[PDB]
Amino acid sequence: KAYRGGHLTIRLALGGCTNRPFYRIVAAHNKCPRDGRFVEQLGSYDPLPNSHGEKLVALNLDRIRHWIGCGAHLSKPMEKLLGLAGFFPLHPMMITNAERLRRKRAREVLLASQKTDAE
Amino acid sequence: PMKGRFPIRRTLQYLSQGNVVFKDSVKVMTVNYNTHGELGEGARKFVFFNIPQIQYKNPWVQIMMFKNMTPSPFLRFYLDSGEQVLVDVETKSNKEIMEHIRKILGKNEETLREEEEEKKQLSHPANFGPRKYCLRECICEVEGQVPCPSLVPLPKEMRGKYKAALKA
Amino acid sequence: VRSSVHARWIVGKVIGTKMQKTAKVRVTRLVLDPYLLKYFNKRKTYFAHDALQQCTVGDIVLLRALPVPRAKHVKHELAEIVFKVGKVIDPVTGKPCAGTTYLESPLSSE
Amino acid sequence: PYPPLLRAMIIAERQKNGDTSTEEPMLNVQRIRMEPWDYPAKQEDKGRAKGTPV
Amino acid sequence: PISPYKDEPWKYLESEEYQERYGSRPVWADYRRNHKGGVPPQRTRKTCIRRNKVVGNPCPICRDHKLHVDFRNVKLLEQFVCAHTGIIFYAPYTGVCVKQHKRLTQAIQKARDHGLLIYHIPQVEPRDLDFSTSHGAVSATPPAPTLVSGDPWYPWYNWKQPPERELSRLRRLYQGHLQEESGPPPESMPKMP
Amino acid sequence: RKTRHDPLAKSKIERVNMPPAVDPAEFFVLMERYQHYRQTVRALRMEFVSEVQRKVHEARAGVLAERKALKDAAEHR
Amino acid sequence: ETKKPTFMDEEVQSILTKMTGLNLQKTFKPAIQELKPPTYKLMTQAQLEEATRQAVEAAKVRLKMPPVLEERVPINDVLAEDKILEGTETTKYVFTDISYSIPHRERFIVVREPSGTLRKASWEERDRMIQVYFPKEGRKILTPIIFKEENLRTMYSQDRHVDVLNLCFAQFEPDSTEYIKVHHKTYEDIDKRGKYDLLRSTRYFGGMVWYFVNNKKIDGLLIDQIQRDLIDDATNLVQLYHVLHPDGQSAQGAKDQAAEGINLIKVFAKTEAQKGAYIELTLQTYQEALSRHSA
Amino acid sequence: LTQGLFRGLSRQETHQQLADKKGLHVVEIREECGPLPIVVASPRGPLRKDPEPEDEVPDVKLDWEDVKTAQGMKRSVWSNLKRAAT
Amino acid sequence: KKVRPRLIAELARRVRALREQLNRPRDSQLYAVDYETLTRPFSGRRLPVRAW
Ligand code: FES
Ligand SMILES: [Zn+2]
Repeated sequence: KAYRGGHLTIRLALGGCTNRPFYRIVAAHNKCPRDGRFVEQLGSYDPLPNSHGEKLVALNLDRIRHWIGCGAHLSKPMEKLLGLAGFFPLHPMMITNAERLRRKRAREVLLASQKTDAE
Repeated sequence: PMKGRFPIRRTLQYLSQGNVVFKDSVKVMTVNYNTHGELGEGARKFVFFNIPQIQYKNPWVQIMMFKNMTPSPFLRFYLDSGEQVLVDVETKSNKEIMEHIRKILGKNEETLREEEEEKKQLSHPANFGPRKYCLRECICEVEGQVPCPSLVPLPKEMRGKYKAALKA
Repeated sequence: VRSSVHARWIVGKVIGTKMQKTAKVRVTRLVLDPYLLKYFNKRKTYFAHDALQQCTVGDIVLLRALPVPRAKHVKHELAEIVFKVGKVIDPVTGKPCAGTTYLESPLSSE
Repeated sequence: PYPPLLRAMIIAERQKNGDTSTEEPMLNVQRIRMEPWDYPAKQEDKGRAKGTPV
Repeated sequence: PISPYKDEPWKYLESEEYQERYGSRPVWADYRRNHKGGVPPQRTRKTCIRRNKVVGNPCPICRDHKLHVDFRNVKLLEQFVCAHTGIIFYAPYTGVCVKQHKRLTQAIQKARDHGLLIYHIPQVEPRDLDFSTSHGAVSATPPAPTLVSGDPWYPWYNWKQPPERELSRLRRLYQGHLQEESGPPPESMPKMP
Repeated sequence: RKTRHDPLAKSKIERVNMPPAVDPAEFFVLMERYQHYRQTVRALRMEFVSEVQRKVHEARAGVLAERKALKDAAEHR
Repeated sequence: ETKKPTFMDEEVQSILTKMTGLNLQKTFKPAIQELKPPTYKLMTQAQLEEATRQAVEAAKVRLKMPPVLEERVPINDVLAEDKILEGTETTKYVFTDISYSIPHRERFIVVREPSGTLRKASWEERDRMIQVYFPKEGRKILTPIIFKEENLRTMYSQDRHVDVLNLCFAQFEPDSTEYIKVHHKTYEDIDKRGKYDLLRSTRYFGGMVWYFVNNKKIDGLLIDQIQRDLIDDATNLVQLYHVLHPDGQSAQGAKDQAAEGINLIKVFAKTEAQKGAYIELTLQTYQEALSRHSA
Repeated sequence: LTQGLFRGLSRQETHQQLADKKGLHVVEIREECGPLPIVVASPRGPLRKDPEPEDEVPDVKLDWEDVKTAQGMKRSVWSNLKRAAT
Repeated sequence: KKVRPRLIAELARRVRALREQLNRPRDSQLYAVDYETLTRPFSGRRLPVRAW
């Protein structure tokens, strides 16, 4: 199904069942359905911690570098996975969301202390 | 029983026993043989036993036979470059003919081994998908990972039906 | 060397010469019968450009694909007459023959 | 610098090929000229609203 | 009823009562399913014991309450394994109900995991062709300069307070739709006391 | 989803999308992080593109490819 | 200067190969598996001897000794410490490079900790991730319970030591801590009960001999070989012992006395052997039976 | 059926009869025993020295049902059904 | 196998392209704005709030 324009993208295709998500990392045309036809499978991502308390992420780095070199784009969740792996730099919003979380918990710690002080 | 003499020829096992896999240059293989004569016996058995095996391994090569056109049997190969390879087969047995063409125009065991390896790269063991293409369909099949809810119900805390209930 | 024609080299039998500078050639290939696992001939017609009109009905010819088709059905050209009808030259000895018999003995020219 | 993992793989490849250099892998960003997002784009390659007056 | 062998089930197969009832043949030797036609259904009944009530033709396991499917009672488990191929007979072979066949399959696998039941263990080849551990993936990587000095990998990972003129420029650009200016974040992640 | 021929919903005729509020400090810091991040990722993309082109040229006119081509041509003769 | 031989030296491999033996009936014991109807051939006496020769070659491949490796050193290498990520996640990520054409000992497998540290995976995490994405037949992601001390003693009571070594070889890597621990516990149980015949004509006999010679405890195996009229093996065992312990009481005694053949067993029995008295008696009994056969 | 069964079963050639008729060893090959050659019968008389002729292609008649089953082309809902031990 | 020509498709395709060049709207029509409602009368679409 030739699309009008478009391009290849490395993104997450959702699998699994209800309440049990599992992602396949695929290179596919951006206009294709999320879970439909793809060009190549480049890895997988299990977001649920396993018995060892680990989130397993498989990355076919050789083929990921190939498809980026062929003009493939990256979805935002995929960019953050590569940042966590050390393959890319940390995404600007992973850094900013971390700072927001620090300011949020710095206010809660301050509110908690003010309440105990009043007590 | 199966019809005809030597019905073993009409089995997939026999047809796959051919060891001649032509190089990419071979495009046409003509066979000139005589129906009678003791010196053309090996060429007749070659047409009877081996031509099916050659065609099976080389489906895109044209094979055409010709009967009683010349005094002696011979093979002729037409290559993509325009070169023609004449092979005189009079007095040779059908096994010697197969070994001859394998040496001059067949792929060696090394070239065939490599091709088989490049095929195995198409079915990566780590990929998940239908059984037709992958070993495993979902990560839930891997021991230690969270199993499928269809077999082991998830804890109430990991279900949206009760996450929204508590939050709401 | 590239060409948009599928059949690059094919051998066939001339079955018609009624078109100008064009020979109608019957080409046969072995096709496996999936149920019987027996090979049967499957024939197809090709029009070949014959500039010199040297083809005779019944001779075996070698066809070469053209770079691009010169007509709706003319995608090949006569590259060589393998076996001239009734005038075969034994490729193994180079002598003329009539069926399975020599017209000139190979011992003539040693 | 390279990202942590890419750097480790570039260095591990050197040592596998016998290279004993201690120079740090470095990305060249001189050729990467970053234009401001408000830089005037090419108007020639821009579309135009089609006719459909309301 | 209450079986006196529930604690040591392997003793029943060694008693005289067992030898008189079964002899040297398997416990399922004399059982036959009742069904129409010559070809039986491809699944045995789901269970012979339904709400503490037994059906009319209970299977070889359910018809003798002293036979206990336990991973230690290996002599009983061996009767449901092919001695020549090591495969577990499918349920229609012996006639056991689906319930007991699952308990047999689990007990057989548990007995093999504990080494109580002998099964064929093949001789496999090594995973790797070379056993060298010199590659950087399993060895030390020369630490980067930032990691030695204790700096972030890239300088823009850290917060840098922007100049006052650039903040004035943004307060004019977004005048009327501003939030309160945030300062540098905490140096570490706080924690609830 | 709708097509361009489907009519606009009447309950959305007067909807006005108000832009979010801006934090000047975080807005400026985040703007600089995106520039540095995208400069580094573009430098990486250029290297991956050069690797893909190098491998294609190597398999076509490499020393090992042209050497194997002459060997096969010699064995044929 | 003078290096002591390794397990894979041609001289050592030749000695251990002869001591192992080659029994086609045991090496090719009928396996309990799904069966097919056998095939039959009509052979002359020459064709049968050739078929038996090929079987011996296929057996020498099946008896190929696995290399004895030293315990691998733990992995502790940090690639980056991104402190800005501290406290943003509660679970750690395990990233595995699944590029097909890479040796498993060269694959990068890293871990992003909740503290923000990017470190290389440990040996145990590596072998577990490799089994997840490149599943090897016979290996499990979770360690089987058969390798617990309580369950191994059950296997030893049934004289299933070779099964334990086949299970261990399929589950653990040769340089793994679990692999070496199980092999040594199996060798020690064989030495305590004199079950050396269980490993003969197997690929594990050489590894067992290598363990006894390095730990200086060949008295049990030496007695077992003399009682079985394997003096050619018992003499090679003492020679291999001197080669790996050149500056020893027995090695010097053999040089001073120029001992050869059975004399080596006597020199070893007096100097370094712990059960020297039981070796002289066992060796004396052998020479008697050999004299009766001579007379 | 009964009369035919007894005829076939009574007219079968044992391995010893095959060894005596051809003066050769009858060697058995089992996949569960690997390449180990197992001699099941040897001729009581002298043992031939000339090998049995190895015809490149045997001219034996095949049963289409056996060939069709070996090629996975045999489809039947009634074959290979689970049944009680017999 | 010879696809039947679709003449009405080609005809309509040229007529549409022609009418789009002879009836094309001008800048004074496309880019006019109502400064009270801040909408373009050509399409009735409002401008973004940050441009008001
Ligand atoms: S199939 Fe894997 S979660 Fe259901
Ligand atoms: Zn039951």
